[PDB]
Amino acid sequence: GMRFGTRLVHGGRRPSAGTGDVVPPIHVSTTYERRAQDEPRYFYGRGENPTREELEECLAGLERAPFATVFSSGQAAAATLLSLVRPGQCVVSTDDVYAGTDGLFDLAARQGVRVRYADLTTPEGIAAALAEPDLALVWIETPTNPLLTVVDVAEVSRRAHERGARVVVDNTFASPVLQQPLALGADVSLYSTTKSIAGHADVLGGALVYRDADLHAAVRAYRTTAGNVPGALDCFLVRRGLHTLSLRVHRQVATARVLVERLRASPVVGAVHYPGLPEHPQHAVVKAQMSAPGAIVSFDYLGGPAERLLDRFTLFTCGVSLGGVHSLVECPALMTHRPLSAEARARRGIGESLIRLSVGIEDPQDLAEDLSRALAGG
Amino acid sequence: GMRFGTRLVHGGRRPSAGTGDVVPPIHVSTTYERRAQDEPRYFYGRGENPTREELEECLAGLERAPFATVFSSGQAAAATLLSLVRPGQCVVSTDDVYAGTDGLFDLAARQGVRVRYADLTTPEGIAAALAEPDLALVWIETPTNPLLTVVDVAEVSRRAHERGARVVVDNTFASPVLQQPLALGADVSLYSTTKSIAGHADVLGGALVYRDADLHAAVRAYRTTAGNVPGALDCFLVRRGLHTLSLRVHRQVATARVLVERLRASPVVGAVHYPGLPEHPQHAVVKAQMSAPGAIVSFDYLGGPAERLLDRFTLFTCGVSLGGVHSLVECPALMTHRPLSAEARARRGIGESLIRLSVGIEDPQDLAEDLSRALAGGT
Amino acid sequence: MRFGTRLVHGGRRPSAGTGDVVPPIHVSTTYERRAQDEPRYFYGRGENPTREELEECLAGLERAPFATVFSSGQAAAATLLSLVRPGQCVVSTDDVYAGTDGLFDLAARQGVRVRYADLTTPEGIAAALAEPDLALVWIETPTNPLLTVVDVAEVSRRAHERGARVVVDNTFASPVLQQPLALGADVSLYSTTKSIAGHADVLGGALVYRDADLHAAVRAYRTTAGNVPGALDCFLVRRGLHTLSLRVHRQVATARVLVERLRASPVVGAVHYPGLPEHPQHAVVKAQMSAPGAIVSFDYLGGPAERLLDRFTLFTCGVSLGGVHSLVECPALMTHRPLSAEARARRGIGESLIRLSVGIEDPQDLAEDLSRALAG
Amino acid sequence: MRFGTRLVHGGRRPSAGTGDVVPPIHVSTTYERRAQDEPRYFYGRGENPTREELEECLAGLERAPFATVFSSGQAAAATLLSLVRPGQCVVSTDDVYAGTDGLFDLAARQGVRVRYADLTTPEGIAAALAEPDLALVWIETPTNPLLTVVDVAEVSRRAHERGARVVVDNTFASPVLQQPLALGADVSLYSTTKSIAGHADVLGGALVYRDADLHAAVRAYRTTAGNVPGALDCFLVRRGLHTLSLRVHRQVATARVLVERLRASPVVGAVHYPGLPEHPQHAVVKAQMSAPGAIVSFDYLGGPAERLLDRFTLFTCGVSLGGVHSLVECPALMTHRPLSAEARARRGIGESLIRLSVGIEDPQDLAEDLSRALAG
Ligand SMILES: [Cl-]
Ligand SMILES: [Cl-]
Ligand SMILES: [Cl-]
Ligand SMILES: [Cl-]
Ligand SMILES: [Cl-]
Ligand SMILES: [Cl-]
Ligand SMILES: [Cl-]
Repeated sequence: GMRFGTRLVHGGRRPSAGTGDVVPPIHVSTTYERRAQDEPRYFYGRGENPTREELEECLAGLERAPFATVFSSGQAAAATLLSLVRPGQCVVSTDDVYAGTDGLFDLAARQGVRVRYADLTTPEGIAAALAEPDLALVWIETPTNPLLTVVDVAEVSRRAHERGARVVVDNTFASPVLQQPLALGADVSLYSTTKSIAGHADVLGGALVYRDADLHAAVRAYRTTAGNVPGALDCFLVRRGLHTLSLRVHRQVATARVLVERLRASPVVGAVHYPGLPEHPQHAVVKAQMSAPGAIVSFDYLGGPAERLLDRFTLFTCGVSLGGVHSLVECPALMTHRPLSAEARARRGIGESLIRLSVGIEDPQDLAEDLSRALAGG
Repeated sequence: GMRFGTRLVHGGRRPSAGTGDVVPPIHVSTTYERRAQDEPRYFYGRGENPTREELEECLAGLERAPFATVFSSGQAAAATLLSLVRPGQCVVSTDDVYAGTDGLFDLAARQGVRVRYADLTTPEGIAAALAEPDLALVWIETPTNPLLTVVDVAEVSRRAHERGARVVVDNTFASPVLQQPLALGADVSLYSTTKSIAGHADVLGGALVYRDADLHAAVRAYRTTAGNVPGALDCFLVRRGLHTLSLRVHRQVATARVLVERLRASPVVGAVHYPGLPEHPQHAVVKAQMSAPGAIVSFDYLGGPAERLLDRFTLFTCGVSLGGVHSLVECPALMTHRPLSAEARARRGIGESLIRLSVGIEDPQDLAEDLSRALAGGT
Repeated sequence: MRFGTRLVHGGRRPSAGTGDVVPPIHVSTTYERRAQDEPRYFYGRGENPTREELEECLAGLERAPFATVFSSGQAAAATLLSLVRPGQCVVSTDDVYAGTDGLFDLAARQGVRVRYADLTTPEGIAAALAEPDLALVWIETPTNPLLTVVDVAEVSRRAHERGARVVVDNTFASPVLQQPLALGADVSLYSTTKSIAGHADVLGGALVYRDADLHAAVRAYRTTAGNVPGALDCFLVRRGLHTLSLRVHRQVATARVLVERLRASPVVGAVHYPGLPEHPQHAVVKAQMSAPGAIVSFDYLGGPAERLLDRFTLFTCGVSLGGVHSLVECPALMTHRPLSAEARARRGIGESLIRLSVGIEDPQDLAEDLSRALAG
Repeated sequence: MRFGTRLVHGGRRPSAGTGDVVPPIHVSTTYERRAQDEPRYFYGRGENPTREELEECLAGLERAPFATVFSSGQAAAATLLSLVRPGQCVVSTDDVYAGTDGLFDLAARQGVRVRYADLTTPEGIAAALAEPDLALVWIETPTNPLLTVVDVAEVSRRAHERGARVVVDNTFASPVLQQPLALGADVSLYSTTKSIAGHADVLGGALVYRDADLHAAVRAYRTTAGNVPGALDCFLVRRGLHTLSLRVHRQVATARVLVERLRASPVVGAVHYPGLPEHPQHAVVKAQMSAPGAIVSFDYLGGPAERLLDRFTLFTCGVSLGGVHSLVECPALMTHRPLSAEARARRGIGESLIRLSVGIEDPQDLAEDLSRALAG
């Protein structure tokens, strides 16, 4: 009955009969006495854990959904979902998804799984990719990175379900604060909670959030058997960062808008990429599906080698991951997109001077000034 | 350089050669080997710990100050500062300061320290209480709880420093987001970091932030000898919550204002105390000395017994403590100020029907709606 | 510096500058590149110094060049299984751990061939390793809950003549009692959740091995599957490890005490414990195990199993094993209530079989609890 | 009930719902009162179930009705001392811990008299309680660094003749070895930082005692001065506690081996150890506790102590003690350093006196490190 953001603080809190703890106590026990228990359902830590369940309930609540399942990492959430794709079945996706994600395509490719890449930023190449024989899953990551292009979740989901296939959105980029894939018509939202949700760069995690109860059983059976389960202490940490998730996200957003305007005024900056610009080729889709433009910005550096620019920052940290409280900068060409080749990256239209910013919660004008000195050099 | 809303993130965050950790590691070791450093400075966890030291630089950094020292609790921070008042010396304070402080004041009185309570809102009552012989320490807590009256730190410090007295401000209530005691002319800011600084209701800590190097030495020697140090994991949790202190406080303040409006609108609400109201009894001081007027609210409930009001809240948690992520309601006559003396209450202000809100970060409209329908009960 | 010293200083990977004796806990998911010279710390799923110290410690215990830890024992097993391709054979035992068999099932449902075998006789082992396309031989020894014991050296020699990797699930024994690599295996598999962490407060897995190309494949899978343990999780396992040898020998010594009172009891029939003389594989236990472990099983003759379980006041009724708190369970109700009663009678698992997991409590108190509980 | 079951289960809970064997970690500072029947929990500094669990466990180790834990040993000590009123005297062991003398100087500053005594002779124990208004008799045993011992029962006999309070700082022996309350003292003081927690990764203190009015005052003090430990820290101490007995048993057995090694080295003079016949209270040693401990001191004869300290390659060069990692220190140069030159030698402390704190590493490993060190 209550509202998001109240959900962030109390959503799947708990209550704690016995003592009245407001913050639920941390359940580290691997084992349980089955005689105390007036109705046995906590057996063993890999299967059942109170702290882990609270995090799950919280996450499910953020999306008005019946089920969530958390994992040791974002990659483990993806690996679990992908595991359900059978040989002689087909995962429609895109040549531009996350590199770890593409690795789970690689591994899947050897279990009779056909990976059909095609384009989903248009209607046109949606229908063909969808008419693929034996197609089981459609895999959308939106916005994409580092190009910050998007995919119309509702329309892709309309055309996919027409074929009784499953649609997952990797929603890590935007967080549930900004984008609600299940609301848009997707069947699953996938998160690396390592980013935004936990939000302090001090714990690894993944989550799936969904409604299908058949899917719920297959997912929990896999997690229990594969054992890709997170620790209780790490569920505590992810749960902790959640309270401030929307406060952090909109601080991150506001600063992003600032830096984009700083960027658009630099003589040594070419293209600036940001889902919320009026020039963005899919501005109608961003406005239709995202509540705000996000914490990530990309741009073409013109003032010389990216490698030299990277060092000049004296506030942004250079490094990988995103969404953390500390602002980060990277050159995908040198870092995140290193494993792809240039003509690859070039097909992608990822130049070697593409710079990516992940915006933290520091003072906006502090971040703007570090960016400007860095660009200016000297 | 760096503004406050950046120092929260990067204060106390020197890197770490070899590995490059963005978040510094948690130093749990109580124990050190000589030969691993090049001169001897880490001998033992009680005296020295990098994680504790990192939190300290951050806290000091929030007030543009040389030193900070953190503690096992706000009470411990208070006990430490108080320990530096010798037998025969007089502490001037108020009869409405936090009890934990006064309980501590009682402890001092039995060692030969004498204690004097004082209204610190009037030129005379300030100028008189600051004529207390052998004055050594002026203990200012502003806003005072639960009534949210306010004391002019600059003025009171512009007269204590004439008597040869050190001034502390328990700045727990406002946090260094909203009030800057050292800038206002005080010598020490005291914090329970247990409240808004840690801010997630999952760790205790205190802090003292100051400038006097002579004081720094005395403060560390006591913490070392008394042993009231926080643990590493706890310093980590305090340090972690502090990242979002600015974002949290401003949300908390934004909602407090909404609740204050809801309160003012209600026919079963009498007095409303809030430092931001055009008729707060110290609006000019609040105007000049804080940047926003805080996220605690108090009010007289007219609709029946206070207990019955408390049960009717479905989102507000009933508990003592304040400033954490979860909104809390209490009745000082039943929760905090409870054990008092029913004749005395009327002097200090604390009424039967007095209710105190500590505003969190849930949706302002959710909290407002919970409040409005506790106020409507009558069974 | 020897083996009890391995537990304390194993990988106690230094603290340049501050001098910390206990290494600080590295929780950062990420790393400033610039902050290291030749940057090789990038992202926590791939790199983490706390995890590395634990792995280095664990490998140290078997004098192995490598180790990799995991979010759970299941994850360790799943990683090793992932290297077997469809059509290839994994040879093992019907009475392997139910988590493992689920993983066999997953793999079987991918086309990998899982072949179960008797692995305790000469005939039975040739009738195992003869399968064509044999890439993996999976030994759990001792096997739980009947405490049978497979000859690791002999099975390893035979498996290797067809080029098959041999893994030993050494969770039951721990590396203080049994060393699979020294015995001939290629991989030691662990649920550190059990006796290794020792305190029943953290789930973890590990693999310990000696081949560098195996190493690369294991790390590539862990990075991609993302079945990595947490920083704080690793700290708890590491901290547990320090006392592993002390705890293990306390548990074994108490196990031996409990075995005699059991065999003395008129409401107890058969008793299982690898260290008894009449154990059909008694030569093998001697040769390959420095002590016979701290797991005990027995046939209970004196009333329904559920009532026996209800009479303990020191032992706890639950699962996992190897921890400091002693546990009891009844396989037919708890490890295998979900079995065909049919497949129960022939696994040698009676409806009244009781398993003890011995902790570190006073042996007198545990013996008293057991005795009054047996109510003989 | 015997002395190792209480380490595991003392203060350990069911979870009237979930059944957690290891009780969950209560990090909350605040408590939704509205539920709790007749209210127990109001605020963290005053109440916390995790903290209480540790207290029940510690009290159980000496079957005392009460225990209170603190941020540190100093804090436990500071609390006990605050109860002494201005103008009263504390009789104490003159080679007490400096931190205690630091607190002693606080009470020296805060009105109290600090008066040490030879606590080892009748012809001076009596003339120590001769002090007017004797509040506290403060014993630490064995002492540092010469390991002299004080007869707890005898000193208590005459201290109680005056109606005073007797505390024993019992950190050194731990409750595994020595039981001050059983011996006749009123309070046991611990630095749980040392062998109790046991792994050098948490600070802590404890008081264990039996009188309800001391209990009220101790708790009133802790709540007010706020020297409270965190919930996670209490978790670490409690977790380390499980193995305290196994660890102490181990450290003692190794200490004895080291003592034999030392006695045979031509560069060793006097050796101090509570378990040698030559120790002047070796008789009292035998009386008042079960195994002579994990601390050993000796005069190095090869010149400056730094010569020796620098040669160890397993022993860690630094302070604290009782932990899993063996430590070596030099008191004249570290713990006992800053005492000048016209002093120190009354505490019998020479400039090549060496103190070992024995961890759990392999004994022949520790024995070998000490050998090369001694024989550069
Ligand atoms: Cl929208
Ligand atoms: Cl008094
Ligand atoms: Cl001053
Ligand atoms: Cl191999
Ligand atoms: Cl089960
Ligand atoms: Cl007493
Ligand atoms: Cl004895």
